[PDB]
Amino acid sequence: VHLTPEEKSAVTALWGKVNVDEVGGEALGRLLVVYPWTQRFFESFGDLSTPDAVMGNPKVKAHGKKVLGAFSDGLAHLDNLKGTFATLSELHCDKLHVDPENFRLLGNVLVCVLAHHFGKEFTPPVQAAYQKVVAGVANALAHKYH
Amino acid sequence: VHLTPEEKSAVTALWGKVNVDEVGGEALGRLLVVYPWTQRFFESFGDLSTPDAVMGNPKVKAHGKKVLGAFSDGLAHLDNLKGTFATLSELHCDKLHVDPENFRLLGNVLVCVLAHHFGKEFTPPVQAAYQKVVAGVANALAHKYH
Amino acid sequence: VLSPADKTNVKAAWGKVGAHAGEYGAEALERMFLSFPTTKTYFPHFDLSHGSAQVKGHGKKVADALTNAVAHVDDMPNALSALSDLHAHKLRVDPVNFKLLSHCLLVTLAAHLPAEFTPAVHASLDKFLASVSTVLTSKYR
Amino acid sequence: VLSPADKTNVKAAWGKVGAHAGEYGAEALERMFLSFPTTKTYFPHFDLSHGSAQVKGHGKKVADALTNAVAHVDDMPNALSALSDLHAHKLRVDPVNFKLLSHCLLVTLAAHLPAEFTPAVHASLDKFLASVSTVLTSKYR
Ligand code: HEM
Ligand code: HEM
Ligand code: HEM
Ligand code: HEM
Repeated sequence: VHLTPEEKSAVTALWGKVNVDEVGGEALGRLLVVYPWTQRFFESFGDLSTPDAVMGNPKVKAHGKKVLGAFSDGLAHLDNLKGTFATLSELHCDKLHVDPENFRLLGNVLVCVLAHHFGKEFTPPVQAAYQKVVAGVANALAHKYH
Repeated sequence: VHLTPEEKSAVTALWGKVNVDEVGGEALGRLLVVYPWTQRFFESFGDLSTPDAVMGNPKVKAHGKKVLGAFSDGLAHLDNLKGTFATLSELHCDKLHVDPENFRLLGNVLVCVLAHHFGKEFTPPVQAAYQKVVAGVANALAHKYH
Repeated sequence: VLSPADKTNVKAAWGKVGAHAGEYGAEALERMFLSFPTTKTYFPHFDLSHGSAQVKGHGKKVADALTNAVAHVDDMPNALSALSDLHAHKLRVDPVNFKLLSHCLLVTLAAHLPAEFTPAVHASLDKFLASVSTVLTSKYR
Repeated sequence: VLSPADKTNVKAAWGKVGAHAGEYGAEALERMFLSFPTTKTYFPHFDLSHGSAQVKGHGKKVADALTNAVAHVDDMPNALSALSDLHAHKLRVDPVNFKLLSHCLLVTLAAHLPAEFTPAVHASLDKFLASVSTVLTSKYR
C-alpha cells in the first residue's frame, strides 16, 4: 500500500480527532449487527441479542478499543504493515480461522463510522486515503493465508 | 504460499500430463462462458456469441496458451511467485484494471478443467495442492493493487 | 430477505434525503471513483473530476433507481429488471463493483444524515443495497 | 436468474449422478475441508478424515438438499427456507463459504461426469449453485 504525503496528512489530521476509547467499539459493534455471522466468534461476550445490547455491551467496547489500537499502530507504520500485523495474522488466520473477507468488512465499517462522526470533513479524497489504509491493514492481517 | 514436497510431487506429476496447447484455451473459454462480464476485456477476439463460438474461437485458444504458460512458470517458481508475475501484475492491474477477484475465478476454472481431464486421478489431496497454486498465482498477480 | 423493520428503516432514512437525492448519488459515485479507481474504466465518455456535470447528472439517475427500489421493495426484481439487463448484458459490469458503490452510498448517507445512520439503520441499508445489487447482477448470460 | 436451458442442463447433469448422489456430496465436502481448511471449524463434532462415516452421512444430506433445489428450481427460496434459517441463524455460516462448497461440488461433478460437464453445463451448474447459495445466505439477522 501506497499513500501520498497529502493522503497521509489527511489521514493523520482526522485521526488525531478520533475518540480512541469509543470508535473501535462503535465499529466492532456495527460489524456484529450488520454482518451477524461475525457473532460466531464472540460467544463469550454475552448479550448480543439486539443492536442496543451489542452497542452497550461493555466487552464489545473494550474489545473494540484493542482493535482500534491496532489500526492506530498501522497508521504509525504505513510502510511495514506486514510486520506490524504478524502476530495478529497468526491469531486471526491460524488460530481463529476468520475468513479474511471479514477483515475488509471491518475496515469498511470503520470507514462508515468515520464518515458518521466527521460528516462533511470526511471528504471523498479523505475517504480514498482511508480506503488505502484499511485495505493495507486487511491484506497484512491476511498474510498467513497467502 | 506453502506447498509441501508431497503436494509439489502431486502437482508436478499431473502437470506433466497436461496438454499445454489446449488446457489454457479450455480454461479461458470457460471463464468467458461461465463469467460473461469477463468478455468486456476481449472485444477484439471476435465471435463470442455462444459457448461453441467461444470454445472454437482461435484467438481464445491462442490467448489461453499464453495464460497457461504463465501458470507453468509459476509452477516452476513456487517460492517467488511475486517476481514471476510482476510485469503481468502491472499489465492486469495498472493497465487493464481487471478486478482481482477474476484472477481467483480463472484459477478455479482451471481447477475444474483439471478435474474434468484427470477424473479420479484429480483426488481431493491433489486438488488441495492445486488450490494453493492458483491462490498463490492470483495473489501475486494482484500485487500492484496491494 | 428484508424484514418489515428493514423496509421501514430504509424508507425513513431515504425520506430524509429530500431535494438532495441527486447530489448524494453524485457524491457516492465520486467517492467510488476516487477510492476504487478500477471503477473509472466504465465511464470513458465522462469526465470524473469534481463538479462534473456528467457525474452530477448520473447521480440523479442512480438516486432515481434507488428510490424506485425503495418504493417497490417487495417487487424489486421486477422494478429493476431493465436496469439489471443494462448492467449485465450491455455494460458487463463486474459483480464486485456493486459492493463498492453500495459501500460508497452508505458512506455518503452517514456523512450527511448522522441522526438517521444508527447501527440498526446501517444494517437495514446494507441489506437493502445488497438486495439491489443481487437484482442488478442477476442477469448475466 | 436461471434460464429454461439452465434448468434443463442442471436436471440432466444431476440426473446422471444416480445412486452416487450421497457419495458425491461427501466427496465435495472432503474436497472443501482439504482445500479450504477454514471450513473445518464448523464441524468440531465430526472427524473429517477420509472414509469418515460422519462426512459420508452428511454428504447424503447435502445431496438431498441439492436435489430438492433441482426439483423445485422455480421456487427455491421456499424449498430451502428451513435450511437457510439453519445456516444463517443457528450455524452462523460465513457467506464466503458457500462459494467454496459450490466450487468443490463443481469439481466433484467434473471428476465423475466428464461427458456431462461441457462449458454450457458448467455455466448452468455454476448459476444453479450460486442461486442455492443466495437463498442459503438470505436470512442473516
Ligand atoms: C481489520 C481487522 C481486525 C483487527 C485489526 C483486529 C484486531 C484484533 C486485536 C488487536 C485483538 C486482540 C488480540 C490480544 O488480545 O492480543 C483481536 C482479538 C480477536 N479478534 Fe480481531 N481484529 C480484526 C478483525 C477481526 C474479525 C473480522 C473477527 C471475527 C469476525 C475477529 C475476531 C477476533 C477474536 C475472536 C479475538 C479474540 C482472540 C482471543 O483473545 O483469543 N477479529 N483482534
Ligand atoms: C490467473 C490469472 C491470469 C493469468 C496468469 C493471465 C495471464 C496473461 C498473459 C500471460 C497474458 C499475455 C501478456 C503478453 O502478451 O505479454 C495476458 C494478457 C491479457 N489478459 Fe490475462 N491473465 C490472467 C487473468 C486475466 C483476467 C481475469 C482477465 C480479464 C477478465 C485478463 C485479461 C487480459 C487481457 C485483456 C490481456 C491482453 C493484454 C494485451 O495484449 O494488451 N487476464 N494475461
Ligand atoms: C446501486 C447500484 C447501481 C445503480 C442503482 C445503478 C444505476 C444506474 C442507472 C439508473 C443508469 C442509467 C440507466 C439509463 O440511462 O437507462 C446506470 C447506468 C450505468 N451504470 Fe449504474 N448503477 C449501479 C451500479 C453500477 C456500477 C457498480 C457500475 C460500474 C462500476 C455502473 C456503471 C454504469 C454505467 C457504465 C452506466 C452507463 C453510463 C452511460 O453509458 O452513459 N453502475 N446505472
Ligand atoms: C450448497 C451449499 C450447502 C447445502 C445444500 C447444505 C446443506 C446442509 C444440510 C442439508 C444440512 C443438514 C440440515 C439438518 O440436519 O436439517 C446442513 C447442515 C450443516 N451445514 Fe450445510 N449446506 C451447505 C453449505 C454449508 C457450508 C458452506 C457450510 C460451512 C462451511 C455448512 C455447514 C453446515 C453445518 C456446520 C451443519 C450442521 C452439521 C450438524 O451440526 O451436525 N453448510 N447443511
